Amino acid sequence: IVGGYTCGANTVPYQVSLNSGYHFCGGSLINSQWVVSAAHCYKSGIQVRLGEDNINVVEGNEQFISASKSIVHPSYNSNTLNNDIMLIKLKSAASLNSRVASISLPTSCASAGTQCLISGWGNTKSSGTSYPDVLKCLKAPILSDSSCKSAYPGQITSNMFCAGYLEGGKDSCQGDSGGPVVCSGKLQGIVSWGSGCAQKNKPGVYTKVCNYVSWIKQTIASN
Ligand SMILES: N=C(N)c1ccc(CNC(=O)[C@@H]2Cc3ccc(cc3)NC(=O)CCN3CCN(CCC(=O)Nc4ccc(cc4)C[C@@H](NS(=O)(=O)NC4CCCCC4)C(=O)N2)CC3)cc1
Ligand SMILES: [Ca+2]
Repeated sequence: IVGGYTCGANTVPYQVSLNSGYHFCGGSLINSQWVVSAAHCYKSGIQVRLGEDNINVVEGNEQFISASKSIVHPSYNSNTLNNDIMLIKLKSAASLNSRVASISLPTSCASAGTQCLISGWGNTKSSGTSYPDVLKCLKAPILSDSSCKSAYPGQITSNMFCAGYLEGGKDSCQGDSGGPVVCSGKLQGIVSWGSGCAQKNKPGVYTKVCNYVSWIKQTIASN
């Protein structure tokens, strides 16, 4: 997260860290057994870390649970990043409490102009590399599809939306991938891609979760 602020310990209780010996992507807890992340975050041997604030210090609210399976959307295209969504099943159920909680899936898509909360442990520098200890947060509005396509001509599919600030300075970044964009209490986006981070006229591009709710619910029910 570039240009954000310290969320506060366990204030984003659906935020998880995906760990393969080190933090490499975010995710969002959607029930006690399932995490939503980005397809481009797929790796074997993922350990899901819940209840994290400082990812480098054991603070006493962590749950470390191996992924038992991952289901990458079958239509994911790793060139265009269309359908950049994956579901991770936990080997055992997370224990839900005030610090580890699921986020609701949308019942409708969000509208341009709505403020959303984007969070993660990704890079905080637009011109360099710097990874934080504690979870970082950014408030950012959904941008119009027209301004999104104007920034990224030919590159935006119906399964993507832009959010952030055309002026630059405030954005998600590498290592935030797969984590949440929550708008009006609902998981509306997944950190997916962008041209650089926090650059002028290149807002963040996010997987449009509202297009996938039926797929998510049927997949987690059957698997
Ligand atoms: N809000 C934000 N501004 C924001 C937030 C989060 C991100 C993070 N998400 C990205 O990085 C995604 C997705 C991605 C990630 C990794 C790889 C490829 C893609 N590579 C691997 O895994 C290695 C394994 N293998 C997979 C891919 N194969 C070939 C296919 C391929 O070439 N496809 C591809 C490559 C690049 C892009 C899209 C598709 C665009 C890229 N943008 S960029 O060029 O400007 N670079 C950014 C990266 C973050 C720091 C600032 C510069 C992008 O965004 N990519 C072979 C390799 C970024 C921005
Ligand atoms: Ca910790």
